[PDB]
Amino acid sequence: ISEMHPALRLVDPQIQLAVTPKVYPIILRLGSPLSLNMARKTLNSLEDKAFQLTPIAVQMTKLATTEELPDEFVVVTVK
Amino acid sequence: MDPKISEMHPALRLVDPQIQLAVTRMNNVGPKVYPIILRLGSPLSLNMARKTLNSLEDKAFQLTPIAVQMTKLATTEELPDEFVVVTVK
Ligand SMILES: CCCCCCCC
Repeated sequence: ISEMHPALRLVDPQIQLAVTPKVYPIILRLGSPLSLNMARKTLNSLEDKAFQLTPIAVQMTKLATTEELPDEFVVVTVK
Repeated sequence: MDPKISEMHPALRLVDPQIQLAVTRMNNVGPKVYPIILRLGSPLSLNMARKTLNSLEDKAFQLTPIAVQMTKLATTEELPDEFVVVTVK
């Protein structure tokens, strides 16, 4: 693992993928950067809408061993 | 700035709700699930992984692809009241 490129990155399990519902820890393979924002509609007119974004800080860790890997997880590969 | 939500650059797609993002937060504590909006600066792929053998000296993992169904939106009426935006690249 500590030699793969893009390296494997384990996302803090505060953020997981809900799949159908089971939730899975996330492993990232980032060939390009990713960003995550929470979005909330703050203005709702049929002619105009506004969305408030809030950046979500995501703690990750580069994996060195497979003993760190969960028993079930999703791998997201970004090109 | 783009003319319509159906032709943004990079493309905007709503991930079909069989796949959502679970964020633990907050009444009580627990996970809330959010629809995922993608801004597709680059392609992505999803694999389901399972550790099928948990022996220290002989571990094995099984990977199964997950088809990510996505939807092009026609108007902003299709944006949910709350969602997460994953921006690639
Ligand atoms: C924090 C990374 C989220 C992964 C998004 C997956 C979109 C199908």
